Amino acid sequence: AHAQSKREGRHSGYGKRKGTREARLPSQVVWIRRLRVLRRLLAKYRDAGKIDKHLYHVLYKES
Amino acid sequence: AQRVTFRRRNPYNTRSNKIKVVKTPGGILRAQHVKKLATRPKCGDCGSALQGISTLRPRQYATVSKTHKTVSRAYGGSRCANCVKERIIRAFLIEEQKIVKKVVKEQTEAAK
Amino acid sequence: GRVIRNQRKGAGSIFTSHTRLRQGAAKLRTLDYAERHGYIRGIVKQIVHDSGRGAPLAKVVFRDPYKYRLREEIFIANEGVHTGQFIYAGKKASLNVGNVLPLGSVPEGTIVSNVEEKPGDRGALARASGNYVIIIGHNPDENKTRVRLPSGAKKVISSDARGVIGVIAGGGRVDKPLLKAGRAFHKYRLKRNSWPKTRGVAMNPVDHPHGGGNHQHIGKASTISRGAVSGQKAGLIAARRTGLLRGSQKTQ
Amino acid sequence: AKFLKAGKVAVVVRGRYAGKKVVIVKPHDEGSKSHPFGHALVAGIERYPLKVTKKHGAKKVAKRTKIKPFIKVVNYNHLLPTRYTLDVEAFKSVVSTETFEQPSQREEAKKVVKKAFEERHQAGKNQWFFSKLRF
Amino acid sequence: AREITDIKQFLELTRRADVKTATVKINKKLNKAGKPFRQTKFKVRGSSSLYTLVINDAGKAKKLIQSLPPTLKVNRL
Amino acid sequence: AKRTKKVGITGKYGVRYGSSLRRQVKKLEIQQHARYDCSFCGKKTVKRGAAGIWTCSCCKKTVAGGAYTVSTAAAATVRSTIRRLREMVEA
RNA sequence: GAUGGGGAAGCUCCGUUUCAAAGGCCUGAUUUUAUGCAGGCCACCAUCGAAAGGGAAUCCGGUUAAGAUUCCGGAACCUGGAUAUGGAUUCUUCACGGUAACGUAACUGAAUGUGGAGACGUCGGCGCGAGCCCUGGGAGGAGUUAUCUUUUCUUCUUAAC
RNA sequence: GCUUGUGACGGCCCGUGAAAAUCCACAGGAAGGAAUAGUUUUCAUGCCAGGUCGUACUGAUAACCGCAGCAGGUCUCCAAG
RNA sequence: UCUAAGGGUCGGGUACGAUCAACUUAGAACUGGUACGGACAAGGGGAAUCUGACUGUCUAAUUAAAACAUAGCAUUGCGAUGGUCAGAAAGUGAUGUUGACGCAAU
Ligand SMILES: [Mg+2]
Ligand SMILES: [Mg+2]
Ligand SMILES: [Mg+2]
Ligand SMILES: [Mg+2]
Ligand SMILES: [Mg+2]
Ligand SMILES: [Mg+2]
Ligand SMILES: [Mg+2]
Ligand SMILES: [Mg+2]
Ligand SMILES: [Mg+2]
Ligand SMILES: [Mg+2]
Ligand SMILES: [Mg+2]
Ligand SMILES: [Mg+2]
Ligand SMILES: [Mg+2]
Ligand SMILES: [Mg+2]
Ligand SMILES: [Mg+2]
Ligand SMILES: [Mg+2]
Ligand SMILES: [Mg+2]
Ligand SMILES: [Mg+2]
Ligand SMILES: [Mg+2]
Ligand SMILES: [Mg+2]
Ligand SMILES: [Mg+2]
Ligand SMILES: [Mg+2]
Ligand SMILES: [Mg+2]
Ligand SMILES: [Mg+2]
Ligand SMILES: [Mg+2]
Ligand SMILES: [Mg+2]
Ligand SMILES: [Mg+2]
Ligand SMILES: [Mg+2]
Ligand SMILES: [Mg+2]
Ligand SMILES: [Mg+2]
Ligand SMILES: [Mg+2]
Ligand SMILES: [Mg+2]
Ligand SMILES: [Mg+2]
Ligand SMILES: [Mg+2]
Ligand SMILES: [Mg+2]
Ligand SMILES: [Mg+2]
Ligand SMILES: [Mg+2]
Ligand SMILES: [Mg+2]
Ligand SMILES: [Mg+2]
Ligand SMILES: [Mg+2]
Ligand SMILES: [Mg+2]
Ligand SMILES: [Mg+2]
Ligand SMILES: [Mg+2]
Ligand SMILES: [Mg+2]
Ligand SMILES: [Mg+2]
Ligand SMILES: [Mg+2]
Ligand SMILES: [Mg+2]
Ligand SMILES: [Mg+2]
Ligand SMILES: [Mg+2]
Ligand SMILES: [Mg+2]
Ligand SMILES: [Mg+2]
Ligand SMILES: [Mg+2]
Ligand SMILES: [Mg+2]
Ligand SMILES: [Mg+2]
Ligand SMILES: [Mg+2]
Ligand SMILES: [Zn+2]
Repeated sequence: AHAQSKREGRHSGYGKRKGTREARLPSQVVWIRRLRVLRRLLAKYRDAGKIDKHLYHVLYKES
Repeated sequence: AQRVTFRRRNPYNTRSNKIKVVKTPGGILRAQHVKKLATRPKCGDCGSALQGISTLRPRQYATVSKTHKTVSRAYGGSRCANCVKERIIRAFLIEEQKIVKKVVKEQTEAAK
Repeated sequence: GRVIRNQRKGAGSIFTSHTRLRQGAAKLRTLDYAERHGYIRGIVKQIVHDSGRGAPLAKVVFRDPYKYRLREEIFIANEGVHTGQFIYAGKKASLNVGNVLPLGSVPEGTIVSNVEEKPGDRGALARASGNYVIIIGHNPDENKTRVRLPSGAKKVISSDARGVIGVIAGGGRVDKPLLKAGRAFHKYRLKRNSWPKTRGVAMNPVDHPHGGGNHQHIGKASTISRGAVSGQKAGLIAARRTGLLRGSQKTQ
Repeated sequence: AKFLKAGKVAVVVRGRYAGKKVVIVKPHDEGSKSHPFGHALVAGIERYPLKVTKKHGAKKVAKRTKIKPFIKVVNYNHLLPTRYTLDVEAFKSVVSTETFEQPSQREEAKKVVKKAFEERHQAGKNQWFFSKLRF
Repeated sequence: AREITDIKQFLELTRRADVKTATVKINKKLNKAGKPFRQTKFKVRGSSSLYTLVINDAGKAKKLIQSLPPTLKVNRL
Repeated sequence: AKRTKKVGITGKYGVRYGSSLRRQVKKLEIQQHARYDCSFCGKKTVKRGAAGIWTCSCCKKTVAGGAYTVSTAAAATVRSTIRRLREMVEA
């Protein structure tokens, strides 16, 4: 039941919080999530041809 | 729950005393000791792990057919093929050039 | 009084070398037929680090003129020598970095490493990370050659004494501040048990001719005599001058 | 010249027959659905005649001089074109595309080639071609 | 330590000089997704390893069992 | 976003040992960690590994060199002094 | 830490391949006969020193008042020794196939040489495994039921080879 | 996710992080080998044998060391919500 | 008690659809005797003088310090028939698998 309200976003206020934001969820983790996604959207648009390879190669380094 | 004990008398975490956990048909967990891992044999020329060759701890190679200990071509399971290609070409050339050295100085000994 | 520290180092108990990780002792080829009538070829098969040693060794293998087999020698690698490099060793050998030639057969000014005091002693002078010797002289009658060592000291030895062309690798190692006790610690950890160092002046008099007193002081001249006796020689043994070497150095 | 031609000798440089010397007997200079690359059909020597000596007598010389041959389709990119060259006329027709595929035909092909290589060797023709390349 | 399928290769095990005992097992088992069927394994003890041959179809298994050597000492079920 | 004004790699030592020593170390670390050109195959792919030992990433050649840099001032001015003197004895 | 040795009045001290005439192997030679001599190597030069280093090979189930990777049950694997049958191989004698990386059920190989394995620091993030953790359906068993909860708890396992 | 294993990488060094037994491979080609029948046990299957000593239990606020069933000391593995 | 943002998986001729599974983060209402890291867990801060640079080290069982060490600095000895040191001696020994970018001594 608790876990339900948890995943219902409850009991997660500033006052139910004892580890630093970093420690709760690594900034780095967020990044790797984020980046790997951009990285591989790029890949499929390339694989499709929705995007060309040159524009892809810019966006990659741009991402 | 359900922890596990070492199955042998040695009680420490030495390389030769790794443990793996396992569910028996009894429905319980049990330690099981785990031999150190084999390493791939290496080319004596360059040094890469050489392919084709089965990878065993060294005495396990005594009970395995000779085909797990070689690839076909000369210097079978001993050098790395690209490493043998190198040999052959060099062999040929050096042996060729050797001739170019003889006949040239044989000309020197007549033209001096 | 107590036997002092420098007297104890002698019986080599906790004081002997740390040996264990060592590559082997660095030596020139034995002075055989080949090396003194002609030259013989090897390949540096590997240049390699020797624990507690400044400069890299060079594993260099040769054919055995008398038995079908290989014999591997261990060289101190001169700078610029590389794996695969062919290495020539002998009287009638040519003058390139890495080769090993009898000090006789090299023109004055030549620069060589690992040079033999006597011929065939397989290399004694100039082996440390950076050092070398330079031929300054050549006297055919009683065939000697004169070199200047790294110390500055000039010495005359026989022309047949061998040396290797070039300077030893890993130079400039001593330019870098150790920075901390640890780097030093780890340094001596692969040499010998000489670190760290208590000052005699912080010991009690049992311990040292510098020990004791109500303030820390040497209390008598610290320049000890040559003829001093064991347990006496601590401080500046045989010193003939002392103090900040004002002035240029170099050996005129 | 388009030098990978009619009787050019070469050293196989990859595969089971690596280091062995051959004779190019027919070049497909380009093409083959089957073999989509520049490649040659070669007769070669697999088990060289082992050195012979004055001590060697009678039927031992007989043995020592036996050759085991082979025949290969092989990529140009796997030969070392040699300066040397050896005649191929006695087994022009033996070694062919048709020869390869159907083992039964390969086997016969070798039989000929073997006789050819073994006559050749006595009367010391082409001696290089029977001197195993050491490496 | 061994599974087998070539139904002839098997028939030679049963007539291998060293092969003294056999044993036949029968399992209730379900097919495809709907109904079930009667599985039968043919176990043969060699000196070094125990070969077993799963004949799924009951039909095949019936005459297979008559085939079994009249001197072979089979453990039924 | 330039991360520091001047300590550079030497930033690991924080305040310790004092500016001077740190500078001196900073120079030779920039020396010793940096990637060099291979004389043999020409890719900048030679990194150090233990003082004096310089090895090429691809192509695997390994040259004995200086403790913190590859070619040491002297070694090369020796190399030239050997160039010179050798050439006296074919001439 | 013995040994030829070298010190020491001596108990003993030094040295460990050291300034030494330092040993044993493969097979032929035997067909008086069992092992003399016939080749050729091989010159390594004691030995002790690890129940955490290296290292040939076993697992599950059951069992005892008290033993169990040790018994019993079943299924394995290693080392030595013997060896026959089947297969493979050969009239092109010592295999074939793939362009190649390489394949394989095999597929002769003394001296000698060489290569590998044994065999190797530490910390960091990332990737995958396993056991554990969490959880849906279902098939059982248990608990709570004034009231409430298609509920709470629990079994649903798979060894070496 | 947790523990642990493991990989491909990356940082570090004036530190670059044992040895030997043992196993296999290759280079070599001494030799020895068939057609009226040879070669082959590094393929499969088959036969026999595997000695000696240790093995119980405690491993600690009572089985060890501290005069003792001493609040001390004494090296480790497994680890649920 | 709501709101918004952050993902996976598939077919597309040579713009989107369809579902599957995750606690993070920000904001917005309501609400209570103004309470809420509610127990547990968890830094007192500042301005100076003396003093040792730092981290490390020691008087087990009255001294942990400003003492020892240290990196840095400087001096000394030494080319091996050698420096320093060991041993009653010696075909003895440490440094030394060493060589002045070294070893030894302050
Ligand atoms: Mg970050
Ligand atoms: Mg993704
Ligand atoms: Mg790019
Ligand atoms: Mg136990
Ligand atoms: Mg560890
Ligand atoms: Mg293979
Ligand atoms: Mg394989
Ligand atoms: Mg061969
Ligand atoms: Mg005294
Ligand atoms: Mg020692
Ligand atoms: Mg110390
Ligand atoms: Mg001090
Ligand atoms: Mg000092
Ligand atoms: Mg100092
Ligand atoms: Mg004091
Ligand atoms: Mg005194
Ligand atoms: Mg005095
Ligand atoms: Mg005093
Ligand atoms: Mg003072
Ligand atoms: Mg003794
Ligand atoms: Mg022992
Ligand atoms: Mg042991
Ligand atoms: Mg052990
Ligand atoms: Mg049990
Ligand atoms: Mg009993
Ligand atoms: Mg018990
Ligand atoms: Mg049993
Ligand atoms: Mg059994
Ligand atoms: Mg056996
Ligand atoms: Mg076959
Ligand atoms: Mg070996
Ligand atoms: Mg190795
Ligand atoms: Mg180890
Ligand atoms: Mg459970
Ligand atoms: Mg096992
Ligand atoms: Mg742990
Ligand atoms: Mg490394
Ligand atoms: Mg191997
Ligand atoms: Mg002979
Ligand atoms: Mg077998
Ligand atoms: Mg016995
Ligand atoms: Mg027990
Ligand atoms: Mg108790
Ligand atoms: Mg007691
Ligand atoms: Mg107690
Ligand atoms: Mg959403
Ligand atoms: Mg969606
Ligand atoms: Mg302090
Ligand atoms: Mg402190
Ligand atoms: Mg005290
Ligand atoms: Mg006291
Ligand atoms: Mg304190
Ligand atoms: Mg106190
Ligand atoms: Mg100062
Ligand atoms: Mg004497
Ligand atoms: Zn390169």
